[PDB]
Amino acid sequence: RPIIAFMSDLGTTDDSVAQCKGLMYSICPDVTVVDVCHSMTPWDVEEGARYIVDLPRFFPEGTVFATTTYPATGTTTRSVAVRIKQAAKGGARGQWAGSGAGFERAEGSYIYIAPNNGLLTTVLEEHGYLEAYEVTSPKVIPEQPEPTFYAREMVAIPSAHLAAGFPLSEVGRPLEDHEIVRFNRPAVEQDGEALVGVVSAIDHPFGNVWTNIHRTDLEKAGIGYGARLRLTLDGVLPFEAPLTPTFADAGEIGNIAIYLNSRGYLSIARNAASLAYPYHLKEGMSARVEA
Amino acid sequence: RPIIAFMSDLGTTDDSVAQCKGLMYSICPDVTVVDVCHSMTPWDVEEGARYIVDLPRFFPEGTVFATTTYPATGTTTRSVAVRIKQAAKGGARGQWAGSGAGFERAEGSYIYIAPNNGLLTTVLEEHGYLEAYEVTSPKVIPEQPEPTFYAREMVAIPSAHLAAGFPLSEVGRPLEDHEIVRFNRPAVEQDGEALVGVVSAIDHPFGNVWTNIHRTDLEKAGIGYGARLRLTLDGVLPFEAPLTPTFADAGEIGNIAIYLNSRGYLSIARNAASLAYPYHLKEGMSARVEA
Amino acid sequence: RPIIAFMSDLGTTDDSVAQCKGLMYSICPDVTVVDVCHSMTPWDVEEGARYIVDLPRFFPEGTVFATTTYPATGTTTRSVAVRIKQAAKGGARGQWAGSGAGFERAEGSYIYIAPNNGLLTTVLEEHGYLEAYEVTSPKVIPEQPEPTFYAREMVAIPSAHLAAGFPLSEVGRPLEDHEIVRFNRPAVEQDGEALVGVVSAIDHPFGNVWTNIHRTDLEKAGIGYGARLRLTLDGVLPFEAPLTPTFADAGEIGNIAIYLNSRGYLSIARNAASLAYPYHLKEGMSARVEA
Amino acid sequence: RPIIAFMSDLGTTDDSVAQCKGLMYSICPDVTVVDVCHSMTPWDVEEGARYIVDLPRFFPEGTVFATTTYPATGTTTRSVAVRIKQAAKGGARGQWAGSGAGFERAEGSYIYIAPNNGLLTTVLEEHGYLEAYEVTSPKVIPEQPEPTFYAREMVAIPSAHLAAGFPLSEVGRPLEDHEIVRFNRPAVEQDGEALVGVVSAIDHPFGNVWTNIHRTDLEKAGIGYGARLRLTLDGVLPFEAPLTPTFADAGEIGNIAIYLNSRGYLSIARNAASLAYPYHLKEGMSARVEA
Amino acid sequence: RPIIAFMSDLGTTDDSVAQCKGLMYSICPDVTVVDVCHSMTPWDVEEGARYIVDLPRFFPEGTVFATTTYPATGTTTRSVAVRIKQAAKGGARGQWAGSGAGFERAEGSYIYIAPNNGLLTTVLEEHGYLEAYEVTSPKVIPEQPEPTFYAREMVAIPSAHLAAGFPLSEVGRPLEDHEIVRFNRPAVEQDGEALVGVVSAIDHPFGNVWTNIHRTDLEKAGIGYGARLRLTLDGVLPFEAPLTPTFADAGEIGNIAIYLNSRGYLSIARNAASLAYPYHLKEGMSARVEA
Amino acid sequence: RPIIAFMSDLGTTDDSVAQCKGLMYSICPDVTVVDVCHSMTPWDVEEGARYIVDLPRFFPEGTVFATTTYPATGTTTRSVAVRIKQAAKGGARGQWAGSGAGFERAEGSYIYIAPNNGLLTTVLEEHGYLEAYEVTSPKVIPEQPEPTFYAREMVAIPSAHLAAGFPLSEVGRPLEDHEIVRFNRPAVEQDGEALVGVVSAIDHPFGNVWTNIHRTDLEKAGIGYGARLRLTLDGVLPFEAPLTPTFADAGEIGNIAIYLNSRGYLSIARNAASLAYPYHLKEGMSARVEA
Ligand SMILES: Nc1ncnc2c1ncn2[C@@H]1O[C@H](CF)[C@@H](O)[C@H]1O
Ligand SMILES: Nc1ncnc2c1ncn2[C@@H]1O[C@H](CF)[C@@H](O)[C@H]1O
Ligand SMILES: Nc1ncnc2c1ncn2[C@@H]1O[C@H](CF)[C@@H](O)[C@H]1O
Ligand SMILES: Nc1ncnc2c1ncn2[C@@H]1O[C@H](CF)[C@@H](O)[C@H]1O
Ligand SMILES: Nc1ncnc2c1ncn2[C@@H]1O[C@H](CF)[C@@H](O)[C@H]1O
Ligand SMILES: Nc1ncnc2c1ncn2[C@@H]1O[C@H](CF)[C@@H](O)[C@H]1O
Ligand code: MET
Ligand code: MET
Ligand code: MET
Ligand code: MET
Ligand code: MET
Ligand code: MET
Repeated sequence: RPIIAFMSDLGTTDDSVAQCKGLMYSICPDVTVVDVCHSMTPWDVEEGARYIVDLPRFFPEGTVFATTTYPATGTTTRSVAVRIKQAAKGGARGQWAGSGAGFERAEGSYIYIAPNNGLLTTVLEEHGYLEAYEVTSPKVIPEQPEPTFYAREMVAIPSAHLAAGFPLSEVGRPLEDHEIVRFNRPAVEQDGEALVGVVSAIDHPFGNVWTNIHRTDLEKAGIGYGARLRLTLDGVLPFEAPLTPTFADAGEIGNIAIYLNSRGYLSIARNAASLAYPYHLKEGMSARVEA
Repeated sequence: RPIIAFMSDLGTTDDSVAQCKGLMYSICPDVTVVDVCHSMTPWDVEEGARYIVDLPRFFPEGTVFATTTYPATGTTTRSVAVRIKQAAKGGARGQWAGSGAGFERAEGSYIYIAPNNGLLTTVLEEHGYLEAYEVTSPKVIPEQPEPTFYAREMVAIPSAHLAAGFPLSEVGRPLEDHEIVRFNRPAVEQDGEALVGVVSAIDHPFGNVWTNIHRTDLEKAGIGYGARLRLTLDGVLPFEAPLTPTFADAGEIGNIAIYLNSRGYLSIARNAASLAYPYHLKEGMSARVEA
Repeated sequence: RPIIAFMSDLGTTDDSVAQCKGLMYSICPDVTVVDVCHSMTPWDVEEGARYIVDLPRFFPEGTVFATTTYPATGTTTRSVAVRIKQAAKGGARGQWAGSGAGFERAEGSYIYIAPNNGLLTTVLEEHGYLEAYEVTSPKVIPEQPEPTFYAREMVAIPSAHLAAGFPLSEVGRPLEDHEIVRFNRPAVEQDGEALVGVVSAIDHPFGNVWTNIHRTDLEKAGIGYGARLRLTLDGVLPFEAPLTPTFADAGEIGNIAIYLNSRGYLSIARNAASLAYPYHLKEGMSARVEA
Repeated sequence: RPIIAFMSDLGTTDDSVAQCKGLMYSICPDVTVVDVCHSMTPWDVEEGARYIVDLPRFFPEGTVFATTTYPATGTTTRSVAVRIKQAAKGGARGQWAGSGAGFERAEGSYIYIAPNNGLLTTVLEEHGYLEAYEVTSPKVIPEQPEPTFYAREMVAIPSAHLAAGFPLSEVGRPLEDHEIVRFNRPAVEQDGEALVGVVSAIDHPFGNVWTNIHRTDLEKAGIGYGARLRLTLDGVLPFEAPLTPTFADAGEIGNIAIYLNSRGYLSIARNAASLAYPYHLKEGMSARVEA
Repeated sequence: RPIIAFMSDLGTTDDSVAQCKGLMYSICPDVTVVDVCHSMTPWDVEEGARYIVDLPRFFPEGTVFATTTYPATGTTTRSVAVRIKQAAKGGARGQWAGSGAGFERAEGSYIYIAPNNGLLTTVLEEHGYLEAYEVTSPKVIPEQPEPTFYAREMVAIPSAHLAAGFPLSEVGRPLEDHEIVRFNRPAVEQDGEALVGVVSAIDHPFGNVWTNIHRTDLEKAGIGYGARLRLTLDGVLPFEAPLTPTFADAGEIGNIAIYLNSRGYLSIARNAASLAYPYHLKEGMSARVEA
Repeated sequence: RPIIAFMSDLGTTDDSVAQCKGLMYSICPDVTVVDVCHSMTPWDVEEGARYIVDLPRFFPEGTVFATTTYPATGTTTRSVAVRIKQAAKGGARGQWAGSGAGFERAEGSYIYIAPNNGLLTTVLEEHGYLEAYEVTSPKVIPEQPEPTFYAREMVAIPSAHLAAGFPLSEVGRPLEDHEIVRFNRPAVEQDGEALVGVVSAIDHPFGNVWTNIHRTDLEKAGIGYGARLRLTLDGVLPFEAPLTPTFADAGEIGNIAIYLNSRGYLSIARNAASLAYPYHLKEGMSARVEA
């Protein structure tokens, strides 16, 4: 029962994703295409990375992640197809996903195929990989790929072959690690006792604010649940609350919750109210937290 | 061929829905996950209710409706899983859905799993239920649920177990009726001969205006198709049109149509033009109807 | 493994599409419903046409395209169901879609079912058709169709019967060609040496500008890749670039690329930057091009 | 104590009006410059006309109205300077302005100087004129006028000479009536008993809606204060109220007032609430009124 | 050399203010009309109050303040004309305005004429009054006032008579104190050691945030310059800065300054950046201060 | 008859300017205060400079320009008061302003008083100065100036003393040239034959685009009226038109006019249509021009 989980910047306002899906069903008749999302900021490889990094543990083993923003479409660039190593635990706590104790996933159980443009940076960081290949075989990509639609040609199409059981090592030549493009992930710096990062994302549609300050950055600073925090956003907007597991811990609706999100990072929200929207808080604003 | 029809407030801009779906396929490999919608106003249980109440008759019997906005995520709250009684006719007329005379649906043929937060108020109102259980079993929910992600932990996960044939009564303790949280559904009042309600929704993306004045409410006044109505929105807009079956009955494009929507409610629109958008009409504005 | 590819104006903000899908799975238990998109401008038949015309070559043979904007919902109008002739090559170059040399699609391999309101004009233009029928049989549509929901009653539902193998010729009487409503496709005019058309679409979410000036119109002017072009939008913006295969050919990020999009049309973008959005360029603006 | 009352489209965001004023004080040291307004929609001669037509009765005799939108600036066009005849009563009732019984103004007591572009159409209609001259004398305009600033050169400057006592007949040659450009003022038509006009203006900053239906159009239709009116706006938005002298007559705050504005025209408003803004009502929308 | 300082809600987008001014010059030929502002929120008497309360010390003795938002226009209501008592010091410090030690203003040296709608509440509070009269005499108001234009009829006109030396006591009957309408000025409450008020205004066009926590309120807590304050806006923004005299005291551009504004009120801003606009801070949001 | 022409960033939404005016009339009873404008972008000294540099030739000799954006308000900074040298011709052509051959202005005839923050940079550049003084004397500024209102304390107030005939040299110590803060005026660069500058301003309310490319820069390139120009905005919009004196020279309404504005600068507009607004063109965008 092959799955392709499909994350793109293609949007859902035209038939672009459907073209890809048509081809996925063409190539892998029995496939299930799962949309991850298609609304990532176009060409923002770091943002795209966020939508795909945590996926493996939730998916059945053998799932192929077709993940693409492809601003280098139509160039001599070729996608990378990698088998990841650890499906990797996640969340505020770091666990296997699912009922009971969760579902453990065997190593080497997921393939990502993406533009070799750094999209997979954090996937590779968090999961490691067992093998990586340049996607060049005309068995898995068009001989004449549409210049402006490498998302389809060099990701959707070959992901469907991979889902169909096309041997990964046959999509093209092995890539050495240095040949896998990566983006530099900005460090959470320590400025005194304070951890200084950025708003990594606004958690739509809630307006929760996610920072790139991980629980590990917090552990590394001696802050666990219950710790009274000052979280300053945008070097202007100050917030103060204990670190709590969840939103309702803030008490009243609208109260500030500082918490660890489901991806494991320091975040801030109002309890059942949007924090980000009324204040127009945005991804990329500084996030400083201090006890 | 089990189906989970999934309605959440999770949006489609990140991988949150995909995480739930990954887990649904993990748990119930042969499941078809049908998106209901994921764009509901977060935490607005009355709005969420509107997207799920009409669903059963459309779906094959045995469908599980995983329906969730979960502001109380991470609290001691637990979801409720209910087997509804009547699949219930619907529409302007009140009929089975489908070709011919429609597909009659057996009773007790659908399960809803939702936060016990009132989301299912109108589902229970319109369909009744045969049994309801608190969702507590570690067989169907994580032993260590992600605090901020009960949509996944307490709805998506257990829904897939239910879709996989996990016995409903084994999800947890039977809930007594009074233990099923309900929201108060504001009544359509009679102010003289006029029926007084609200705009229940703007019917996106058309900008049609839906009221909570149901066909049955109109029948209480003997208002049927052909009746020349004054529909006053926001207190000051005495729209006038006969009640007609459809938009084109208004005649010229842009003409006011007063009609019964597909959910059976008194609605107002322009014929092949947006009524609500140009004039910024909104849910919650008063609506009054009379002949 | 039947597929219904479903393109509507229903949006994805409520359960409307899900109701259609529920019925599609009810009627055709084995079906895979692939969303094309549901965000088309309501009632804009010409725009809806763009999202469906290029679909066939992407999909497995036997796919049914349920394509609908239905402003005449509730009227005596009835859908048209057509078996197209040529799946037809497409793209900047004009080729079969897929890996290798692409997937050749047999003739007569796809059915569209749509309102008979011109939605299928370009489908018919580009693919031809072998047979067209009015969709009237209560075997494939409701006896009492919901007045305001013909998208479901007269498209979704019968599309699922067609997917389920209901004989096309049994949906109703054959339509003669003149009975299939067409919209007039505005011609690309020659104004001297310049080809004059319109911005056909803003390519969301990138803000690329698509014109209705086809590759064929360009190679009729001796315009091929490498030609230095002046492309004037909205009658005042005389962008200049060579015609290149792709965005990155513009060089620096933000530079103007004039290219043939994946649908084969003269288009203009910035390289990995939005062209349309900063300047609020829009569909329907004039588009002039000269070598 | 000479007054120039100055109405332009120059805005108040830069020093444009100040340049004009500087010159007015240069030429007429003892002048008082009164700003009428400078925010009229640029080049909208009909809208500009509204801001100047009612002015004379409020001003001391001898006031010069410098009134300008000048889209033909820098052309061979020359301003017209006219001495009006009747200062003319105004208002909902038609009276002299001021305390007691008002201040009667002698005939021939005001000069307008404006581009000869129709700006003065309604001034001439409502007031008549005694003499009109083309403004060409280098005694009153620059020998080398700034091409893009005829508002200054051909209106502000010569208005200051006129205020200073420069003989009007000496600014240039007499204009025959046909040489005074006029705009066609759209008629309030009778469609049955209903009077059909347009929203002439949104009365900022209140959001009151003014129509071009005059009390005389209403008198001519048998509607005076107390008459129950239906006023339909934009051929969509319907309103109903008696014709009342004022806003507070509507009763509750927010209630619909249909009234005659201070310029004498049928208008509609909410009582101490904005009508136009929440509904995005605009100038140019149809205004149909019926009893 | 009489001055009328004119504050209305009339806006500057049409000729309404000019009509009033024309009449002011008609009645008092030698008057200087000073615009205070005309952009106040219509009908918001508390906001209007803020624009007029601080005016007297700035103006030459004998200045008439014509101050008006007149929602009760056209009713039996009549304006009030008051001679204030103390011109009153002001500012962060509480001082006479002007160079050197400032211009001391005699008592009883200013008249306000306003609707008797509470607009003068804070004027009377902060300045006291010596006499107050209802404005009823046809010597100073129209015998037939334009119903919808009492700003002109009952304020502008009589103000000019007052400016011309019309005896104040002759405008009409003396009003007893209780006959002068007042609005309730919400108190700055003490919630522990914190002072709890509201954002009284956004200081346009800078986006500074003004509170109704006056210097005198801070003095009640012994809060002076240098005190490290927590200023919480909207309930969740614990701004922290010392109370400083000015913006630049915050140091770097964009740093938070907590200060006493020129009206003497606790305020918060960024240094040479907008505080309110980026975060959409608004009048009426809660404000709390403590050391 | 002294004049103070007052340009500030104070806006016109509150009584701030009126307070300044009150004091100006207090200090200089005979003065006429002419508003230049009060809407300049706060703290933008370069933009403020544009509104004041061209003023002198328009005003009667002896005019005082009180020009202020004062982000250093409340600091030890003190205003500069300068007597300029040349009133200087201006416009597209470079001429005295006024009727006939214009009004020649004697040298040393105008005083500017401003924060010493570079606001006067272009004033000094274009007019030169004869004398400059630091404004420190308590005869012309408050002994205890309001910390946050130096616009009033250090500009308005002393400007009125200067208007009143207070000797300029007595306001404080002479400033040496190096003590008068200047901003760096970005140069118009030559990039080949093309002149490269910036959009200096959007000319509101018309949406004309002004560049910092001066007539002098054009006639140094042999560019005069009639020259066919390519003017590229924002690095992507290569508008083409001949250089013409005025907007109407573009022909049809909406056509592109490239012209020299009234300040003498290369500008681009549409003929009686907004260029800047539809395309959201902005100050600071690159502006390139070539013959
Ligand atoms: N203007 C664009 N520049 C660079 N890449 C673009 C642009 N528009 C779309 N794309 C990319 O094309 C990929 C299809 F293969 C899409 O997913 C975009 O990332
Ligand atoms: N800020 C929030 N406050 C309360 N609940 C929230 C917030 N943000 C998201 N949620 C809920 O978390 C659920 C996942 F379990 C989402 O569906 C939200 O309803
Ligand atoms: N206001 C409307 N006028 C005409 N058609 C409409 C309107 N709103 C929705 N529709 C059509 O109803 C169809 C379902 F049958 C939707 O797909 C809309 O096209
Ligand atoms: N783009 C423009 N086209 C035509 N007229 C314009 C344009 N911009 C400004 N103006 C007119 O110039 C007059 C100055 F004399 C202004 O008052 C505008 O009406
Ligand atoms: N819609 C309105 N309701 C009540 N008062 C209003 C309305 N529009 C304007 N006004 C008042 O009329 C006054 C002139 F006398 C204006 O200053 C408004 O306050
Ligand atoms: N937030 C502010 N930072 C620095 N200066 C400011 C701020 N708000 C207002 N100002 C200046 O105060 C001056 C009056 F003296 C105003 O003109 C602003 O320039
Ligand atoms: C915190 S609510 C759960 C969904 C959310 N978008 C997340 O990924 O964590
Ligand atoms: C308005 S046509 C059908 C779709 C609509 N949202 C409905 O539920 O009735
Ligand atoms: C612009 S890159 C590919 C997606 C685009 N919407 C297309 O149809 O070609
Ligand atoms: C109706 S309130 C008075 C001012 C308004 N703008 C008018 O001209 O009538
Ligand atoms: C903010 S600087 C001075 C102007 C301000 N609006 C005030 O009244 O204090
Ligand atoms: C654009 S026409 C005249 C007004 C313009 N703001 C200028 O300074 O030239």
